[PDB]
Amino acid sequence: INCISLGEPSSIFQKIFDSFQDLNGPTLQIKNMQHLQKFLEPYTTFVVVLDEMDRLLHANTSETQSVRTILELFLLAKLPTVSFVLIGMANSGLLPQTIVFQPYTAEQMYEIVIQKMSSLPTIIFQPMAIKFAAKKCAGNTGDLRKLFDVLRGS
Amino acid sequence: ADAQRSHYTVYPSLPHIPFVKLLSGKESEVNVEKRWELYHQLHSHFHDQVDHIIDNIEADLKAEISDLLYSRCFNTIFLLGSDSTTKIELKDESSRYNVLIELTPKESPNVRMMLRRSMYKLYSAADAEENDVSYDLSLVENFKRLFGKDLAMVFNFKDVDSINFNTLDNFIILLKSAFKYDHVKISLIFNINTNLSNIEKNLRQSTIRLLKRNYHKLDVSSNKGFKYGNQIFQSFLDTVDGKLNLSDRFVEFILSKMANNTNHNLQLLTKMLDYSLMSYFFQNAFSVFIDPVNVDFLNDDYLKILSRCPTFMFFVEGLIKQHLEEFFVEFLVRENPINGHAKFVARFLEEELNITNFNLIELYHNLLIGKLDSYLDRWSACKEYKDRLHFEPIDTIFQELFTLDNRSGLLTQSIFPSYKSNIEDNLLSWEQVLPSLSGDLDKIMAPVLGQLFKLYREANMTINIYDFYIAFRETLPKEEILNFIRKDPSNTKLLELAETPDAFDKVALILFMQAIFAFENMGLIKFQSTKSYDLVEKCVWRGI
Amino acid sequence: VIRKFTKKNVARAKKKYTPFSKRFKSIAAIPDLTSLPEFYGNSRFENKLKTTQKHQIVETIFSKVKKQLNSSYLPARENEFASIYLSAYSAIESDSATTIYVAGTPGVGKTLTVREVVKELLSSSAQREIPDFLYVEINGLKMVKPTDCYETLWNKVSGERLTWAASMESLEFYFKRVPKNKKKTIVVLLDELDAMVTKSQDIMYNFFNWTTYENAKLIVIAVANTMDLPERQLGNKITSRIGFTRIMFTGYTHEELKNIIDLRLKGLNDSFFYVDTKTGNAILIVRKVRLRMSADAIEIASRKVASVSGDARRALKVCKRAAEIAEKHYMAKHGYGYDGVQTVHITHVMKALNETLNSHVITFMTRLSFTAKLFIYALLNLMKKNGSQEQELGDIVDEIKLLIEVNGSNKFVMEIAKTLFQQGSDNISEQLRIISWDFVLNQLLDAGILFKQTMKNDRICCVKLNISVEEAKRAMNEDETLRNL
DNA sequence: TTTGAAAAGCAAGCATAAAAGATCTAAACATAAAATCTGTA
DNA sequence: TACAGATTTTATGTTTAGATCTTTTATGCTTGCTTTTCAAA
Ligand SMILES: Nc1ncnc2c1ncn2[C@@H]1O[C@H](COP(=O)(O)OP(=O)(O)OP(=O)(O)O)[C@@H](O)[C@H]1O
Ligand SMILES: [Mg+2]
Repeated sequence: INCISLGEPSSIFQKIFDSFQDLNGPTLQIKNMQHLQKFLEPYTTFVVVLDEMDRLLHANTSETQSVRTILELFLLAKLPTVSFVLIGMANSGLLPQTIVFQPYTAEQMYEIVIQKMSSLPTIIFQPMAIKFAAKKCAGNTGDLRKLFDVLRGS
Repeated sequence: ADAQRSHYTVYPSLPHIPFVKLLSGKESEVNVEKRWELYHQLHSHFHDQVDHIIDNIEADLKAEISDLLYSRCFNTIFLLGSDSTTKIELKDESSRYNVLIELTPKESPNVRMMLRRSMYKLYSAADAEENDVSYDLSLVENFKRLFGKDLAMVFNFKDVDSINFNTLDNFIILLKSAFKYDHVKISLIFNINTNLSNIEKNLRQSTIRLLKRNYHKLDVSSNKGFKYGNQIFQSFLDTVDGKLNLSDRFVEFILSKMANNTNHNLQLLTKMLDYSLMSYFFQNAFSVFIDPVNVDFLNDDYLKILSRCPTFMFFVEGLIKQHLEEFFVEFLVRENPINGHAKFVARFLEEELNITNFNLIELYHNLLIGKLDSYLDRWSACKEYKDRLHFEPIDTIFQELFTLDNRSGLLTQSIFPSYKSNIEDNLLSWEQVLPSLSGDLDKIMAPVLGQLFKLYREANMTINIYDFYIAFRETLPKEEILNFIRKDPSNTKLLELAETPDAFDKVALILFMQAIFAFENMGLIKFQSTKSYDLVEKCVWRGI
Repeated sequence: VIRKFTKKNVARAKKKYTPFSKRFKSIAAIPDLTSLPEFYGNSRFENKLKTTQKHQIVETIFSKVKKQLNSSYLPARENEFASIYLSAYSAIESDSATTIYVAGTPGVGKTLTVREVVKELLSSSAQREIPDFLYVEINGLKMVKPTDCYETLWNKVSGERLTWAASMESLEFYFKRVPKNKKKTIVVLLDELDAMVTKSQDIMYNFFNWTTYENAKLIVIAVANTMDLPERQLGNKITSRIGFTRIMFTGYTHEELKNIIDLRLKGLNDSFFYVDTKTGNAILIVRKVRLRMSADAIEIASRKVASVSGDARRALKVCKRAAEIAEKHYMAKHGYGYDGVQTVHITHVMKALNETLNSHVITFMTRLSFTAKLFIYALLNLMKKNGSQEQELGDIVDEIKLLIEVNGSNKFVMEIAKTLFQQGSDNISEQLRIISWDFVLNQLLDAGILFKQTMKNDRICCVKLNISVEEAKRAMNEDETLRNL
């Protein structure tokens, strides 16, 4: 589920229900994490991947109501006798396990480019050019998208 | 953790009378049951009459408001001492809708909101009594065309001493514009608790001239002629008569505490009387013998503490200088007619003499102390009954187990404590609160709050917190701190911090910062600057 | 039931609330959407502005020039055209999703170039060498709400009409989940991109994040006014998704502007018309009259416009204004009405370039009454004396009174003082303000010459000059009475 | 009984805390048309 | 299947409670010179 493309952060439980319950069966109206917590008791491990969960804070209000959704999601993925895991991707003891994806180096960028172009029969690039582009794209915060734009523009 | 929440519900896991065993744990459980039951009959008998008195207060006040309301200008009523809780009711009079519109300072941020709430209440009442409209004064203009009836509006301005006076002035000038309509009459009720002149000098003089055309005044407050206090205390005297007598010091305690409260002194009187009755039925074991059928339940402890009376002291000293259970059980029949005499002189005082501005509690106090004649030598109309109304109290024997007296200082700790004085005295003389039983450290060093307060009390305007911390260090002993900090080998971090050569100063700084922010939370100390945190100001002084 | 307030003018559109994710029961249940009768584009107002022409209008010798120089009718943009066309053609032919960022100053041909690119792409798709696509045009300044773009784009894709939130999850479902074989390529022109910038920046993220989806087949061509917009207003996610490649449209040089104007003046310049001398109507091939607009005039206008903005709109409007000045002089000379050589000279071009430069503010202050000039003179005197940019109105009153009472021996002051303080009348007492004091104060406030703060005490209220001090000084010492003293 | 001298007092200077309010914004409170659900006929 | 009615969705208006920032004014420390009341000759 991509969190930004939802109209409100309060309906995501419903969309989780709208991702899981079949259309032929009854369609209950999920208001909060209590209804989803009731829904997941008779079960089969439920995996959700929330992309941009950082946009699950509220830009208004203050500290209290800004965390209103992420804390109720964290409680739902930590209470016993459910099978609801929560993978959250955001941009830069019940606390979630933290994995920090690192910015790529030049050699990692070179290996990704060679692996993506290995399906092609003939490489139209000299490898030194890919190395030069990768080392110019390997700054303090260098991303693979910039390398793709640079090569495509080449 | 529940300690880090704002609010949480706990249902405790469960696996009948709050009265305890007296006479050093030798009172029988049946006496505990009789004390509980008999306290409940006395308490219920008091509060039934208190409830009837309270409903009489509201009924008579509603009657006089309705009298003053119905017998081209406002009809203005100034209710002095209002402390507004009255539910004013109006007539069900045909061909004219009577609407009561109540306004508070919370409902009055400006004139527009006052008019909008007034017209919404007017339309709601006129729809409930029998298309949408604009909530402005033109609804008053077209009232006969929409409902066929005349309009009588009564405005109840609740807590006028809190409302903005410019807004109230402009609302009254706005309401003046409805005087050009023949079907409208307007009444205004102002609930005042300060004075008439206070509101007279916060309104413009044209509005004062407007209100002067038709205005009446009426006193509302609970100390109006004392007759509502005088009932309630007499109701207590109708409850305790023949059972216990009141002490004179308890009655003058009542007088002083009711003289300190303006708006609500009736409920304070009821609270003090109730707490005295609770204290009596919780403390004395002789309150079973208030019921005259328990006189066979005497034991050795009852007679052993019965003989320790000053009245029994004086009686047996007189009988020894002249020349027990049966002597006790026969002397419980006298009625102590001071209450009946007080009621008799009250009904004589407003029966024919027309003296009604008296306090019955003052009369009962002067009757208790024997200075009744000095009390009724003030009115100069009852000179002819200095022997008709004369009474001499009789000091009966062992009445000090059957009494309501204020000498232990319990009422002035539970109902009106010296709060901040108690806080600073427990801070400064802590040995008083804490038992005098870390064996070698508790005898030598005070608790850190008490030592810090004793260094705090002896300081100036501005305390330099570093030098104050040095003054806190020099009171502490280094040797037994270093000895006691090594008395737990399980925690090795404490031992390796104790091995450091700057251990004592560091530990003293831990205790000093903890105690300083304890005082900052309690309000004793203040950082005058938001940043820096290098100086403090004292806030509170002992004994003020 | 009695309402506390009423809403009696609510107009709600017939928009459904159920999004596209719940139309069919499965991903496999979705048909090929290119065959649906409502999807992918599968006006009634044009006849409302028709009338009956019962007259015959006269089109003169300069009428065709003015009609032809309009913005409604691609020489200098061929590298930008090639870049946009090649990126979009590669994105269409490979079934890819691509963002093309184009930025520039007003009137440099951004919208024209993107529209010419999509016309050649549709013509290329009509010859069956690239797959067919749907072209959507979304202008952010033509929306009432910024979320209405969600309303617009989905209505262009499906033909349904939904509310903006349901349209947003409909577009998300369509771009991510529906496979390529059941879809059609969509090319979206987002024009005035800054107008679609909100505090949440959700529209920006959604529109540029759909171009990162594998199944989307979406080409977003975003037109900006600056190149540093994603760094200044947008976050790092949206800046990363927009990309490093960014096409800048520079302002036109004067060669390019001259080529544009000469391209619009091909077939009319150095040509002959048949002109009626009775009415004035002229026909392109009774007198045979040759029409010219000189190349030196066009090059002067092109150089001026290229140095100021490089704007094709301004170059065309300056040429049209010069032709209208010439045509007005022509109708004045020959007495023509609105029913051998005629030239748009260089002098008309200089007049058109100078009419937006002539500084009417000084002329306006020169043509004011004596009381308004006296007010401005007193205010300037106070700024000279105490050196402050804001002066209290009571100080202006006192220094006007001092200026009247010190230079009394001037004959104009002896003529004007009774008018100023009594309106030339006995039985009118002497006035604390001058006559028309509030009138000239409000008049100078209406023009923007003055700023007045919002205070209720009229004496301590401050007044500041909003115009430059030197132009007020030259307007004041143009006046013969005020420069005398 | 004096004496004088350190404590108290007064005014200028100036950095700074704070009162007042201008401007705004979130949150409770409130209404409403179109769409969607829902329980039977 | 369909339909009358109840509920939801989306959309906007009304009123109160509080935050933030700006401008002007009280205030609190510093420094230098003047009075003055109580611990010793
Ligand atoms: N290369 C060109 N050749 C011919 N006419 C041009 C050219 N560039 C611009 N014009 C003229 O200028 C008009 C305005 O240009 P266009 O609408 O493309 O500007 P823009 O750069 O998108 O400006 P804005 O930022 O104001 O939207 C065009 O409609 C056309 O009449
Ligand atoms: Mg454009």
